[PDB]
Amino acid sequence: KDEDKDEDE
Amino acid sequence: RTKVFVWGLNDKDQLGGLKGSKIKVPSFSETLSALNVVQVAGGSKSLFAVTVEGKVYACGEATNGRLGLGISSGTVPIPRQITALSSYVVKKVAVHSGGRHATALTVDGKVFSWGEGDDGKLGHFSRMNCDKPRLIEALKTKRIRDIACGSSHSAALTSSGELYTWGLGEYGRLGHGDNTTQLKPKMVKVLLGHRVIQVACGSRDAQTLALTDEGLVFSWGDGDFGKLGRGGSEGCNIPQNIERLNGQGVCQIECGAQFSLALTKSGVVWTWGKGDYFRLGHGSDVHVRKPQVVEGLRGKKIVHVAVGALHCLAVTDSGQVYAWGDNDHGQQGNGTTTVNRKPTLVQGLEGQKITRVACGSSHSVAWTT
Repeated sequence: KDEDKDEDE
Repeated sequence: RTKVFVWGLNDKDQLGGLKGSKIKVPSFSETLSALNVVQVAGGSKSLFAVTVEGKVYACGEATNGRLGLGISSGTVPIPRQITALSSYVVKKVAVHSGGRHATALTVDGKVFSWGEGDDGKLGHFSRMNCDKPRLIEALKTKRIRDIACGSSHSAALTSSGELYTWGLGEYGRLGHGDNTTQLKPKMVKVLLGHRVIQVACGSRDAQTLALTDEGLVFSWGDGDFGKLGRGGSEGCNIPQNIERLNGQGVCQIECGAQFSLALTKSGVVWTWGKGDYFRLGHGSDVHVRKPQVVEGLRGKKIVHVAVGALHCLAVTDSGQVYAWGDNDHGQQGNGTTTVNRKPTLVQGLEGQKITRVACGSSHSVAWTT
């Protein structure tokens, strides 16, 4: 959805 | 001795040597506190620290060379010194919270760049990546006072008051009256006659803010979510005054991810822009298209602010740190992952008289002096 959002590993 | 605290996302060890991936409570960085820092700066899953000696240390994700350590793949889990800059006293390092390039300004006015070179954001008449820093030659005859970096464009302003922008031109973030990508730093002719004293740059479809020594705030670039602050959502490629902030005595400006923040000399914080995920601190996730005072801090004299991608951190005159916004990675520092819809006092920093905060994409820094 929101592109400016980091993701975790 | 400057105690440094970190919290937020740590999947690429961008916090600098802590175990776990969602540090949900501020945590004492043995590695950074030891550096004795004057500035910390947060980029996309990256941390940078400028020491009292003038040295620069980086850590976190190394992709696209964003750290300047000569490598351009992997992670650097312990802060390591950017060797290319050891002969120069670095004053400030500029990096956007979701950026993959940075710039560093030295005390003698020199400016270096490194990282992702797309759209010519590094300033070298080219779109090459720089795995190590490199002196921006086109600014050598200009005493530079401050620097800023978005995700796709970069800025620098001189001691005489002139603002330079370069990088991705699209949506008019450079402020030159077209949308032409500039590979060299170019003077914003519209703002001549004003003594520009700060500038901030956004990411993705970016906005850009500027501040003159008369307290006038200019904005331009892409205008989605009314982050230009002048209502509605129409972009422009010529600086326009944000009339609301006039006479308000704004002294710091910043650009998060699709939103804008200004802090006044009287300690008021104004935010506007994209509302989603409560990044504005107004209790709701609606967009705010003209600058609004953060009511959740009325009567608390904020003396420093920092914006990440989806969170902000404010510091009171009495060393307290508030936060608001997104918390998928603990960056709020309230011990949970629950969102802070309004400014919430940060846990576990009591007795630490915090003076400066800085943010990255999903991480937060508080430190002292």
